[PDB]
Amino acid sequence: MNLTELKNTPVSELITLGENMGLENLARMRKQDIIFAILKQHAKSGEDIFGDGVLEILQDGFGFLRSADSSYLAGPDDIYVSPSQIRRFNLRTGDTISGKIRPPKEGERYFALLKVNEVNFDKPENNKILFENLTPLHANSRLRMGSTEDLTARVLDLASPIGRGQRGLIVAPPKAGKTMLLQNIAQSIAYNHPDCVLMVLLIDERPEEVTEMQRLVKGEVVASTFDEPASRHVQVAEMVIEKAKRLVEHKKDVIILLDSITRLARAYNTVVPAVLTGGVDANALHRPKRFFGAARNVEEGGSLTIIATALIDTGSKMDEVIYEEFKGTGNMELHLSRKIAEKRVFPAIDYNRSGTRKEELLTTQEELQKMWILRKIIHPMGEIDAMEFLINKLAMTKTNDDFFEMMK
Ligand SMILES: Nc1ncnc2c1ncn2[C@@H]1O[C@H](COP(=O)(O)OP(=O)(O)OP(O)(O)=S)[C@@H](O)[C@H]1O
Ligand SMILES: [Mg+2]
Repeated sequence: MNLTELKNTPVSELITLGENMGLENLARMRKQDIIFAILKQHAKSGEDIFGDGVLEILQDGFGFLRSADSSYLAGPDDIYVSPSQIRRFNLRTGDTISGKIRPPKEGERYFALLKVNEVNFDKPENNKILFENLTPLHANSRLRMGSTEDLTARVLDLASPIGRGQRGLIVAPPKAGKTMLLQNIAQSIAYNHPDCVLMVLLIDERPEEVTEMQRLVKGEVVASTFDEPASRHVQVAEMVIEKAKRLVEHKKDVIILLDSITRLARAYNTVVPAVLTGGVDANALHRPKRFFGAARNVEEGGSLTIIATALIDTGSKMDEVIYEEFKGTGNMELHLSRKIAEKRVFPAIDYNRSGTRKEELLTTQEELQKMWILRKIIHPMGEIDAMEFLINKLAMTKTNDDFFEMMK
């Protein structure tokens, strides 16, 4: 009846509730392999099979529909779309095509697309692409974040005020709390602004840390693992950013929580050839600069906001040079010191140097004069002790009267 079901359903409910259709031996069949053998048996005799996925136009002329569940990996369970179907409808990589599918004829090998119900959560009626929309400022609306899973969200709203559509960069050494900071920020998105679309992207990630991430975040989670080829990392990032573009064309506010822009740039460097000072090829950091460069604040309606992690102190010469490039391109900085976290103080934020560009119109009027002086009294603090001056007064009330009573 549906494809959105079979791809996500338990892996063993296919040999229990699908084998009873009369199949030979599903001993060593991959997840997507069996789903193909079930659809190519359910549809053969009078049915109404639905189908959905995200479009990826290849190079020749056609483009398949890929599963967001499989991190956009390609298998037998992909819906084929004819070049002629990319003609009548103005199709661009990143479109969510939902419609009635059909079994292969004789030699097609890929389930083809027939009827097209909704193109990007809407009937085929087309508008203004991202490359045409004006880009005035990151600051229009703000996304603000005495419990426990709010104490790190508290210093986030004080150090680096996030905006509804903003280029964000988190600079953190390994083991400072970055892979756990994203699952902290993502939590406070569906707990404050559930209207926003959420996509978490993890490039060159650890397998067991992917599962922890997807079973904790309220939204879409796509990732690549450190065993997958350099070309694979490119695809997932090329799929997420192109899809998020299609939604922003539809006035929708999208947020991307990218992890490892360095490991993403390290991927592009490996694929894009052709002049390499510091390990990285000079004419290669163009592609990852474009990814991060898309995060804007559309005037015509919409919001693209990427907050990516720029890894430092990896030891590798390459990862060091990648940050040197992005240093100031983003208009939001959130540092994590590997000395505050060293002494088991884990909200390890270098508050002193974590400001945002043009934060004057990102907040309420009566908020700046206190925020600056609140830092002017934290300027001569330091490292470990600095995160003890703004954690004790923070442990009391919410955010407002945090510095009201105690001001001797
Ligand atoms: N918000 C937080 N609250 C409490 N503890 C935290 C927080 N963030 C990080 N930590 C602690 O700091 C450690 C950091 O581990 P992770 O959550 O994996 O972060 P990480 O810096 O990305 O680690 P790596 O470099 O990927 S192995 C964990 O053992 C946590 O106990
Ligand atoms: Mg990690």
